[PDB]
Amino acid sequence: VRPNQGRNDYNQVGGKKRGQGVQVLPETIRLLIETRKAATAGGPVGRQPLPKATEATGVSSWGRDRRFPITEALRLPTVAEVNAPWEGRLDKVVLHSGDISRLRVDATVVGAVRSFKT
Amino acid sequence: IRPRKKGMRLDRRRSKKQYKHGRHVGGWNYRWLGS
Amino acid sequence: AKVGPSKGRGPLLAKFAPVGFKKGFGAIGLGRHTKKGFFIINTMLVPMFKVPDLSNCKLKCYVAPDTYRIVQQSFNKRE
Amino acid sequence: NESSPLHMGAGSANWTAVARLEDFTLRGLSHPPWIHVSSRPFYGAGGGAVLAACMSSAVW
Amino acid sequence: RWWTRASGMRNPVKWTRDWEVLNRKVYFAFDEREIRRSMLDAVNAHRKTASLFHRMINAVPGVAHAMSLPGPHTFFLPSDKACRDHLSPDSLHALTERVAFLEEQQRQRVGGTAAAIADRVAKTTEQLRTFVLAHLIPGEWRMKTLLLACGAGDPRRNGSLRYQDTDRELFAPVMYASRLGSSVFLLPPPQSTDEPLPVWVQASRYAAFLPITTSTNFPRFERRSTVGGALHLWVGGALVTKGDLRAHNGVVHMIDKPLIPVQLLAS
Amino acid sequence: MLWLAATHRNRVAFQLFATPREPTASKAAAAARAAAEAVARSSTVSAPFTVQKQQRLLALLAASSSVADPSADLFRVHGLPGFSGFRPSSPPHLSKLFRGRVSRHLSCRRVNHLGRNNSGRITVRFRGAGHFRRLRFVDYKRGRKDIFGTVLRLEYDPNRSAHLALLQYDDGVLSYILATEVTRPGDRVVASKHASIAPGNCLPLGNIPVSTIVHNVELRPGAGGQIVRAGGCYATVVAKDRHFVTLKLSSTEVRRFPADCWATVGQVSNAAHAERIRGKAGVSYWMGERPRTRGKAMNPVDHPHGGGTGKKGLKRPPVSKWGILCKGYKTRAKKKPLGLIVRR
Amino acid sequence: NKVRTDKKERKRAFPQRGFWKKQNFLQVKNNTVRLAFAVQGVDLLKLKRLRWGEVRKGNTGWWTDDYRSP
Amino acid sequence: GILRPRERLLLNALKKEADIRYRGRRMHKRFRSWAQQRVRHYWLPQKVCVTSDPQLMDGSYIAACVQKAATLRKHDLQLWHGFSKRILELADSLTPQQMGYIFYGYGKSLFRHEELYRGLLPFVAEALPEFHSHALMTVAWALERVRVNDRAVVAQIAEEALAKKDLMRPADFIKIVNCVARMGAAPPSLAAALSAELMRVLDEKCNALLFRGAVDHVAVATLYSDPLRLYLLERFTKTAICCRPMHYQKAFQSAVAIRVLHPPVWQQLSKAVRNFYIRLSLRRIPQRARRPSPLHWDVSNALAKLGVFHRNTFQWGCFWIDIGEIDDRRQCWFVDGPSDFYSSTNEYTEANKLQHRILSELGWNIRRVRWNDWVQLGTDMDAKVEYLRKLRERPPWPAILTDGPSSSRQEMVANLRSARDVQRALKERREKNRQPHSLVMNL
RNA sequence: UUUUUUUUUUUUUU
RNA sequence: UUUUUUUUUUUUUUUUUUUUUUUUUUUUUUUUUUUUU
RNA sequence: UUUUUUUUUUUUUUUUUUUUUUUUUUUUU
RNA sequence: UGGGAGCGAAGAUAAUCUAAUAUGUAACUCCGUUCAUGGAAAUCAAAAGAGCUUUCACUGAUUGUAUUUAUGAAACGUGAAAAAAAAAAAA
RNA sequence: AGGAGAGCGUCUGUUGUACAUCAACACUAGAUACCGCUAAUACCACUGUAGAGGUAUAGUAUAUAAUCCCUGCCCGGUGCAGUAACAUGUAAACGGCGGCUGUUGACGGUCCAAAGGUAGGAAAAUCCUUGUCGGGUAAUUAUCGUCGUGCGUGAAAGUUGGUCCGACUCUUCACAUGUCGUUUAU
RNA sequence: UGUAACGGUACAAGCUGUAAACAAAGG
RNA sequence: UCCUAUUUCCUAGUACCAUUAGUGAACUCAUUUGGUCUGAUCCUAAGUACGCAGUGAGCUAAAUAGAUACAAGGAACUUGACAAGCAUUAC
RNA sequence: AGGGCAUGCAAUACCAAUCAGAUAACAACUGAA
RNA sequence: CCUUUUAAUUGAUUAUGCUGACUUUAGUCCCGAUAAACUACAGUUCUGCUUAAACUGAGGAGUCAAGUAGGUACAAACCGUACAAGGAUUAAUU
Repeated sequence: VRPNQGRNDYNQVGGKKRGQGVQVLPETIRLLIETRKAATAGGPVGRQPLPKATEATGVSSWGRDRRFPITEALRLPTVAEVNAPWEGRLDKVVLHSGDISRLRVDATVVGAVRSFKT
Repeated sequence: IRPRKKGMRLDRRRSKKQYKHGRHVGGWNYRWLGS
Repeated sequence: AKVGPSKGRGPLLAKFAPVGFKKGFGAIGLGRHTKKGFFIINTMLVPMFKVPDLSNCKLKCYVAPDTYRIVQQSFNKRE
Repeated sequence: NESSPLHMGAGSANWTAVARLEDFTLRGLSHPPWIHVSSRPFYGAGGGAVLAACMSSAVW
Repeated sequence: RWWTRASGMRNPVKWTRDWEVLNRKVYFAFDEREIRRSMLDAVNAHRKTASLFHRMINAVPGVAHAMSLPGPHTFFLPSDKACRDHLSPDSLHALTERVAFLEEQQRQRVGGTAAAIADRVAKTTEQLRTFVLAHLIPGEWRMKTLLLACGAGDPRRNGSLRYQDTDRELFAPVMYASRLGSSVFLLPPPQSTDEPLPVWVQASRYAAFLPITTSTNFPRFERRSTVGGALHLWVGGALVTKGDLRAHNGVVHMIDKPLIPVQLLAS
Repeated sequence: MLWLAATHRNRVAFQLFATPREPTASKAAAAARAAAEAVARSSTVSAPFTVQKQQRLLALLAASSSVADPSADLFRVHGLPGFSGFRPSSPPHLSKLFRGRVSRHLSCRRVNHLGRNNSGRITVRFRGAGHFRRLRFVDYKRGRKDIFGTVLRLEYDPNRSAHLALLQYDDGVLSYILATEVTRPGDRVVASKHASIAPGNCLPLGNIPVSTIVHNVELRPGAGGQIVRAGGCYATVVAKDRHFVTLKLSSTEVRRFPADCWATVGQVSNAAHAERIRGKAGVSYWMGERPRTRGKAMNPVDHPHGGGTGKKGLKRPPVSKWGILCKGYKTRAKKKPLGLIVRR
Repeated sequence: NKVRTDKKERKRAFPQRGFWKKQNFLQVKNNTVRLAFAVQGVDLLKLKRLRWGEVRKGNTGWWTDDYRSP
Repeated sequence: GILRPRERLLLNALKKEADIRYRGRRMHKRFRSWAQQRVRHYWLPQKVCVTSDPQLMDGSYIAACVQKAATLRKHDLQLWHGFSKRILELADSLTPQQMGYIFYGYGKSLFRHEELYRGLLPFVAEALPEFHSHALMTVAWALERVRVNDRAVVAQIAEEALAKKDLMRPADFIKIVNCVARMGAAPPSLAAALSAELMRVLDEKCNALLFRGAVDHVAVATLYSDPLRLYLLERFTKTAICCRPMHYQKAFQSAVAIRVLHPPVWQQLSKAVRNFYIRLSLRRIPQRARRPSPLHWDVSNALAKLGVFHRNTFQWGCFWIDIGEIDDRRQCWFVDGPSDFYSSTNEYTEANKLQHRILSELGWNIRRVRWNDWVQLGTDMDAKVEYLRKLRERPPWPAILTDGPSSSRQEMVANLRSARDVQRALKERREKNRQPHSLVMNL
């Protein structure tokens, strides 16, 4: 039987090694999800007379509700402004880190296939 | 030390006992560098 | 002591020990152990040796002795 | 009195000695003692640029 | 990571070298070996092979209880193939219909027609029990036991089984250029039959080619079954393909022909 | 073997093992009632199973029942020379017991302590390591209510002085039970309050008639027989109460038990276990015994008896190794209040 | 031991009469070496026996000089 | 504890038996090794679903799917045909990389479907300039495996390979050459250029491991010039150690064919070189297990009924013979099949023609039996016997093998379908005769 | 005491 | 009778697990869905 | 042929040792 | 570190033995030393009066505990060194 | 390490000793005492473990020694059991068991006590280092048989012992023999 | 911080850390 | 067309570490020629169709430790039958 | 200090109930430092 | 030099005293079971023991110690020796 006996950790029921293929019940999952969901329950505040800018120029946007935000191209900083100190050339170039799709621009360059099939 | 005896003892480096003396080649009064 | 590093024996090694002692000399892994004693080797973990072309190289290991004087003479011109 | 390197290494080795309620202040040839040994001396008339003094406090 | 880890070929343990003592362990490890599994276990293991039999055993009561006794027994398990190729279509269909009828009766239980059903089941159960039990033979009879019994080991009776040769010039012309240009043994009667069972042996086709690839020391003289082995055992004119299925209750042999009693045999 | 949380229990909220088969519990209740009524219809015997009746049945069973007169010549392995003298007592087809191996799924390895506690010191003196043994899974609780079970064979228990029986239910589940002196391979048993008064049958104390031989009596409701399990032991019914049953044990002790508890009818098997005579110390050596050294042949420091020489005599009472008397000295807590004990 | 660490110097203290000579084994070993060189065709014994400044081409010796009077 | 004397003996004997048994197992195990290698520098990072909607799939998706299916050996008709159908629709939006993958998958799977090859070939032909080493190799490799000769495209492939020699891989270059030689689409000039480039490739960027792959008897005697022949033969000797039976066989075959066809070149070799080959033949070369085909068996039965003794299968030095007569060993028959001819045609393959000519040179009375001619006979034995008898009385085949008449996919399909039922009816009739059916139960 | 494409997982057994 | 082995893995059976998966090495063979048996 | 790795079986760690260096956008060629 | 906290026996003296001294000493664990410890009166004194805490000298080997062997920097008081009640309602 | 008489005696097995040179321990067997489950008992971290995953044909403690043999009297006495809320029961538990005097003496007087050595063995693992008589020898006090006084032992304290058995003392018979008077040669 | 192992140096009670006894010249 | 179905399968150049393959107790110990001799197995052997191993010289003193052969007597020796002897002799 | 500086001393403590280890689901579960 | 001072622990044949050297006993004691031959015209010395086969398609049937003990010029030195694929298809070259 070896002298391993007497220790409280001897033949312990349930372990890290023992349990390697066991998953938590959906109850826990549901609970957690719900808990997280129910953290920002409240009424509206502020003012929203006019709809949020979510469409291209010209075309109006009142009925088309969009859950996702849209970023403006004309509002981004330039490379020169970025690299400027504290107090063609790089005066009209912007290097953006984001979703191209979700960008309001005049034109977008896309790489299509030879057959031009989507 | 036997297996049974060794299974119920901790390491000496786990305690502060190693920083409570001044034994050195010079003598019994050791001063740490940059003291 | 009869047994141990006390007579110029040095640290224990595979050679000087019973069968079963696991001790290498430093290497790089190239696979993994299966559940039956086999070993699947992977070619992905092998290092790559990069060497430029040496078919036409004018340079040599050493420098001609006459170089010293020529280099020196250039200094005096700057004076 | 038999010779057993397994026994020897399992009861009297570097990792087995640390678990011993002994006087570690004594110097040990083949052991990890805890006695301080005063290090490298002061500097004479050599190059000041090549005098080593620290490592674990300076590694970067 | 211990004193010694060598295994397999490099066995640290020391074993006896004496051939005399070694010759005694083989007997104990082969003849006096113990088995935990029963006859039924063995039978079931080959359920795929003998589905008919496997189903009849578990369908008709009585046979299951009979084939679980502590006394030694010998059993024969005919193959589905054998049954199929031996039995006529009408007999095979009739047998399968009655087996299915009994299975349906048991399924109905677990789940003048009433009077007629009792008579039909009573007659069919007895017929199938009689059919089934015919194979069972008291006592333990091994393949070697039978072989030896048949005079396979007697030098005075091995004349037609030891010396065998064939035309080597026709099968190995390159290696031969100069040539170019038994008794019946009676077994105890079955449980449900009084008639004995004759058993004999025969020489295989393969046996007539050993000298071409083996060292022979013969003295101076003056369809074919595809099953392997030098010798073929015929138990009542049924060939045995497999045997020596030792168990806790006895032995099981697979035969290539279903044994049918005279009581069931037609005129 | 099992964990403390898995083995330790004070309070029990159940006295039966239910295995419903219908889709709905409403149908299962009706099925259980139907099964109970079916067992009640079959039950026919209600007289007490007395010693005299036991005797009379044993005489019939062991006088004329056993007659086969078989052809043992063919029941043997042909062509097996066997050992050079070593032969079994009897063949497997004529032995009392089963000539085989215990079930693999109904047994486990035995942990030998050698009479040593956790501290590692010797606690129990004269404790050896004999032949290897396997722990048996004996079903002490008759949870299976309203169901019949037939006996297949009888097994040997090295750990017990009595024989076992391989019980098989109609559903085909195998289980071990404590056998009896009457029970033979083929006999059927059932556990239910509506069952008849027959050997093997398990019924409540209250339902059990007066002056009835019983065994495997449980202490608490649905706990298992603990008071009588050994071979040749049995208890008797003396009196009866609305909530208590008076029982006479094997030690001539009168005690009251709950009316709710279960009990078996009959006598434990292997009644003649106390008749064997060991011919040599080899039997004790194999059984797992060790030599016993008397204290008389010890030093004074080792044993009080040491040094002092003397025969039977009458002056100085003997003293054990522990410094405690061992002749007529009661060992029981006087403060411990007597419970259901009537007459001690 | 080559390291000279064991108690093998104890017996040597006492005087002795003589010691074994593994001539049988040594002879065999020498013979095997001789054979291994002979198959190639070089004489080892000859070279191990010739006088310091002595020249003897082939299988020749004192005997050779006998008949070679001229 | 302690054990019974009886049990002790049995346990010890059992234990001993175990040892004996274990000793007795590793006998034939010679070539095994605990260590092994697995190729992993080809799988894609992206995850796909084979069981997905083909419509939602794209070129990239489909390409991945095809290869994953092949690797997992998920041979499903229902699955593969949907892939083919979607591929046909998306044929106009396939990258060279994707195409190659598709091809590799198909080839590895051995999915015999000409309808897709024929449709994907033209698009490959247009994208040849943008093709790469891997794509180029996979195309040809797949084509070769599926046995669909295309001299119009295969040649172009080779030419593009030669153009991109500076960027190609030695292995792919070698495989291209091999494929080309087997398909027989290289004119003399192309052959010459290929040979010249191959020699430099082999001598500059080839090792022991890579060199072995350049050994091919069919290629050697039909593509390779004398200067490359000699170098190949000489380097094989040196690189023989690091070889396999598969390469050994090929080498031997090469030697034999060279000797038989090109005496001059053979004599031009050195003594040492010659000795190698001389000694090689004496060694026992392992071979895979072989057995007669159903066609083979039918032919053999007809022949035996005609009353002629012969053999089923046997080896003759370096070449296998279908049928060999015992009365006249000189005689030999060969049973062809669909695989013996190119897809939709009856043209013999280069290996078949080379083996025919080598034996004809060596003096073997060689006869050939086709399958499309045979099938027509149906399940009649007298017609087959007469068919065989009429052939026997006629002279043997010429040294130089010729091709058969024209054919078509339609005809091929028809023939196949027809034969399908014959092979089943004959089996049923054969199997039924074995059943005695004598036993009659009263019941 | 596990033998040749790697993992997870269920019953029986010479 | 002093009442004796089984888990990793192999084989068989039962299946809706998974590139954590078998050469892009090679041979042989009449051959395989839906609107050719 | 062993050792290595799963199980027996144990951080009952054999100092300067390992399939073990930060844990997959890997540029599939 | 003979500093502080927990626990803490014996050899020895009493010419053996109990208390007692040794000694709250030795071993074990912990704090880590003037940037510490301590502390600004419900104290001491007695019929006057001193005025947080801390070091040295004398009073004094006096008083007291013990006894067969010892132990005891006692309290008030005097001299001297160093001197310290509170920065303060917020912005 | 053989033939025969006789004393002692469960060995096989473990080991060098409780005096005078000649031992112990263990054991087949029987018998007594405690204990009804969270058992008794043991270790002595105390809601623990062993006992035991057992259940009065079970567990543990003490003493004796063959499978059988007939196996004596005594509770005044320490202790335990019981309770008049200090009778009575336990000797197979617990120390042991005798004076004067009268006729070889069945018998008679008297003192004391709970009871007053039973039978058997008996010159002894005990008194005495020569008790009477018989067997052996040219001599026997050594030793066997026997008598039962000379002193004395003493019954589940283990006495006696039929048959069988023997690395246990002793008597006695037979072969060879430098043990020998008494010593030689290689 | 203090030390042990391996490697180099001239194999060493020193030095040293595969860059293992030095960069000294940024127009 | 009378086979138990006429169901393609040699073998991918291969990570790190251990190793003196034979006789011999080769282990603690040490008065250590490693290896011969001292005991059972492993070879159907006229001892294996030549295998392993073998260390200064001289000399009639006596005594001691042993071997072989002793006339007649045969326990007269010794506390004791300790020791020694018998167990091979026409072939 | 221009540059470089393998490996070992078992390290989430530049923080935080205690009790094995890469520092342990409650409870079982206990403690002079 | 004289004179004053010195807490130097300041004084030797001996505690079988501690640490070393060197005499006497004292050219005393101690020496392991079996050797011989290598010539002046050919050859096989005696003895003890008896697992001494190295491809036959099969890794010689195992473990452990030696902290590398049968390599090497009549060397206790220096210098070497551990290949699981057996590299010499080295059947050729000269």
